[PDB]
Amino acid sequence: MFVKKGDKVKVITGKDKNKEGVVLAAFPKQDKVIVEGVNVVKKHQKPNQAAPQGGILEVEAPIHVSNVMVIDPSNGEATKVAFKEVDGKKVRVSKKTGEVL
Amino acid sequence: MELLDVIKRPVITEKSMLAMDEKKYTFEVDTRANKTLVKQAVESAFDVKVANVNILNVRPKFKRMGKYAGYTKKRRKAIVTLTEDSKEIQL
Amino acid sequence: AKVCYFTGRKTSSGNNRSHAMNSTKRTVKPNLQKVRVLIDGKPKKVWVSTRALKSGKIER
Amino acid sequence: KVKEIRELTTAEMLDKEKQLKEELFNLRFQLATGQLENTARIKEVRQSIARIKTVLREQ
RNA sequence: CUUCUAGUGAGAAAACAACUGCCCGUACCGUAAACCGACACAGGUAGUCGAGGAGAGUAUCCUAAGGUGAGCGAGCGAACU
RNA sequence: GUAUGAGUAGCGAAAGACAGGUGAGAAUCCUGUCCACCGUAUGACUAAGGUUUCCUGGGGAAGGCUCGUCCGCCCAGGGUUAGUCGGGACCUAAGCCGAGGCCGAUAGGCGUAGGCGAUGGACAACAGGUUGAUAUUCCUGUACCAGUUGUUUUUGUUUGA
RNA sequence: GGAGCUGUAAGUAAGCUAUGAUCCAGAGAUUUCCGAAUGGGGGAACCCAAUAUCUUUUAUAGGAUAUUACUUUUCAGUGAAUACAUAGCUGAUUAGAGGUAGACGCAGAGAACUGAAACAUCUUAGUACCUGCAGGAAGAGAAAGAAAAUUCGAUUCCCUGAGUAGCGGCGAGCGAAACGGGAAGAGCCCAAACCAACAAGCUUGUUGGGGUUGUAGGACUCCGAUAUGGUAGUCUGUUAGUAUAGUUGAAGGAUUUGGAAAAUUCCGCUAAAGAGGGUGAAAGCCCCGUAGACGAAAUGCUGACAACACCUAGGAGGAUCCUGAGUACGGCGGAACACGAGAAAUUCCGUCGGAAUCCGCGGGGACCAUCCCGCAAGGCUAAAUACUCCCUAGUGACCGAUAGUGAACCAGUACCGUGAGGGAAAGGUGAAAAGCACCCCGGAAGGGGAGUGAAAUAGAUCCUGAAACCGUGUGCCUACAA
Ligand SMILES: [K+]
Ligand SMILES: [K+]
Ligand SMILES: [K+]
Ligand SMILES: [K+]
Ligand SMILES: [K+]
Ligand SMILES: [K+]
Ligand SMILES: [Mg+2]
Ligand SMILES: [Mg+2]
Ligand SMILES: [Mg+2]
Ligand SMILES: [Mg+2]
Ligand SMILES: [Mg+2]
Ligand SMILES: [Mg+2]
Ligand SMILES: [Mg+2]
Ligand SMILES: [Mg+2]
Ligand SMILES: [Mg+2]
Ligand SMILES: [Mg+2]
Ligand SMILES: [Mg+2]
Ligand SMILES: [Mg+2]
Ligand SMILES: [Mg+2]
Ligand SMILES: [Mg+2]
Ligand SMILES: [Mg+2]
Ligand SMILES: [Mg+2]
Ligand SMILES: [Mg+2]
Ligand SMILES: [Mg+2]
Ligand SMILES: [Mg+2]
Ligand SMILES: [Mg+2]
Ligand SMILES: [Mg+2]
Ligand SMILES: [Mg+2]
Ligand SMILES: [Mg+2]
Repeated sequence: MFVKKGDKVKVITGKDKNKEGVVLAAFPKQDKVIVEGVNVVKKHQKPNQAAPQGGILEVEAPIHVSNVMVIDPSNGEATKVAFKEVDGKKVRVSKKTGEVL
Repeated sequence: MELLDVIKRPVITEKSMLAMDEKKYTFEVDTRANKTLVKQAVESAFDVKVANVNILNVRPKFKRMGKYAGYTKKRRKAIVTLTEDSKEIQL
Repeated sequence: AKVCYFTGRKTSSGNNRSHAMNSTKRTVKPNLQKVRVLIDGKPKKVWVSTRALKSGKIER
Repeated sequence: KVKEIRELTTAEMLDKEKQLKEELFNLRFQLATGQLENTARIKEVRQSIARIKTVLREQ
């Protein structure tokens, strides 16, 4: 997948449009991704998860990975991805510039 | 079969503990097994001199979870009674 | 089975057609006789037919 | 693992198999009790027995 | 199972001590609310034990051991069934 | 799918009453006392059949022809210990299969030897206790059948037990 | 292949993973027990054994592995009546079993309802059913032919002939073939005469050589080539491709609405890619992808190319010999041929009888003569043709949950039945569980607030939510009327 854990990322669609953030986890079998600060839903929680009030948590729901646009780590302008065989090894590469990742 | 795959596990129950306090221990066993093999198995697994062995084979017990119903697996439970002048197996 | 060892003549079927050509099914059996034949150097009693006995050509 | 297992010799392979088998016996006991935490050691041991027997059979 | 010999045969008999003895069933219902009858159905369901008084008697009435109190009730006490 | 009949027939032979208790709630559950019913059974064994309905602890969504705190219902756990009981490692009847074989459009039918097959024959245990649930099975005593090893005492060594 | 992975299936635990996981593809190993089940039995998924080695136990008992069914083929050893021997027995070998694909095709056996407005011949129909043999196709197949042309040259299948010619209680109905046009294309072996070798007992069984036919052919007698082409063969190899994993694969950002933009407006970009699908709504430019370009270690498959292997000769004579015997044919009885005994040729089955062979034999729709065509009674043979349990890629003026498979949901299930067997119903929250923390009534369920959410009259009976039906309230009317 063109998205991978440890990647600063821009969002394309949603109420959290134009926000940035990194990848906390990725679900390829759903083609979804989780992003800190984005889609922070308010979950009425029970205390069976070591939360001795039950309470109301705020946690990041997944996001569909097609609503996402990666960032150049050297430009800030968000881009699309190509795959290139550099040094024999296959890596992601920016469009709009040849920067890796 | 092989002597360690003969025995599978012990049976921790109130009746079984009451038997442990009378020096005879319960064990789940390969359903294809034999009383002499249980004897050999314990004698080789604990260096304890066995005196007697009883066996039961338990029916499959009906169960269900929602729409879906079925059977608990068959079991064979041996009861291995030891001698005096022998060790007590530690579990 | 009930078959000539040599020619293979066996039971078949046929029709009895009456004078009004009412048709009914019949068995049509060949003329087989049990005969001590020298099969492969051994004498053996075997079904066999007159059409094979006529020729000589097979011994008793 | 398979590397050192293929490096071993036959009687050593069989001794190791027997010892894994005893370990599995004891783990079945500890699992019948509440005396075990690392349950995956069970599948690891069974996996390793399989590796060893496969290597013997393929020799 | 007993006997007979044919055969086979260098080991057999008793006393004592110790040891071994596999597989399936073993719960519970069972003149029934668990079996067969679509039902917790006034039906049917092999055999054994089956006490006492009176009595020929396992008949009959009331009881013993033991087991039951019936899986909708209350009142009113009409016609009619 | 929902009406109609209609909140009607029916609620499936028979005796229960009371006090207390549990409980949100009691004709219906529990304890107890009287009362009634069965008693060649409405009792105690047990084959088949059923196949978990058994025991414990919770429950009252549904089921139970009412209710229900209860159940053969639901949920989580447990429970069936045999050298001697019954059956097989023993025997066979009726009947079945059937090497080869015979007969036969095919397919197959019959049937010998030999096997299978109890409802029968043969075959070494029984007194008590014990669990919440198992009992000639577990426990304590006292045995019995078949067999093994060893010791002791005997007698048979090839006209040979 | 390159980072999340431990299925459905949440959730908890424990853990694995660039020391390259999960995942994907090829090959190999393990592959319990039943089942043809095959050591013997048996009520399938159970039981009991024999022999050899090894193991446990002081030793028995116990355990593991291997072998042990029947029948066929060959071989060997023993060996009865019964002497020779054979049968039989035993041991080694060899190849069969059984189910699939509710489909296709050869053969055996073979219906009836029905139609004929009844019905018996006839039809349905050589259908259904059953059974056997199978193969990827089968079957048929290289003329004892079709014709009338002196001519076409192996079978099969489509069109056509033609609903013709005929058959038929001359009724109902049944119904060709050839010519012609096309698809596909291929022809080969053997017995026999004779020759060489072996053997018993001049013939006569075996091996090899020879030779396969109709303008007759071959053997046999003479003349020369040693040739020349083909193959319907081989895990002989190589080579190339292809199937089974895959990789890459261009182009957009902002305003309005709105919970969300893919919609609207703005200017753009791209196209060997505007196929399709998904993405918070309708996206050529967000994603999967598409066009296009690359790619297989390993196992298969296909086609060529070399080696091996197998076939492959020419001209005169016919002195003589051979050219498929209980066969063709005939009688009787029956079938199939479009053809129902009819004038009934042709083919086949049963039975009985019963020819000649080159101046010979069969056919040309009774049959005779003439003419023409062909040479049976021995075998094989690809292709075009039929069908799909299945695999891959797909398509639809096909269905869209009473439809479409019986089955979109754990369906041949639950359930019914002794059994064969029959045989259902049941889909949709939301973009995302964010699925209602907390408070109140209540025993709980279920409500009411709060809160998430765009929306809760979207809250598990979940999108929409008709009608019947059950209610609540309300404007008008209604207790001398049929
Ligand atoms: K009495
Ligand atoms: K009996
Ligand atoms: K009639
Ligand atoms: K063929
Ligand atoms: K699109
Ligand atoms: K004819
Ligand atoms: Mg037992
Ligand atoms: Mg009992
Ligand atoms: Mg009742
Ligand atoms: Mg009424
Ligand atoms: Mg009642
Ligand atoms: Mg009486
Ligand atoms: Mg109970
Ligand atoms: Mg009720
Ligand atoms: Mg209870
Ligand atoms: Mg028979
Ligand atoms: Mg007999
Ligand atoms: Mg067997
Ligand atoms: Mg008719
Ligand atoms: Mg035609
Ligand atoms: Mg692209
Ligand atoms: Mg859409
Ligand atoms: Mg646009
Ligand atoms: Mg003729
Ligand atoms: Mg004839
Ligand atoms: Mg349907
Ligand atoms: Mg609908
Ligand atoms: Mg009036
Ligand atoms: Mg009025």
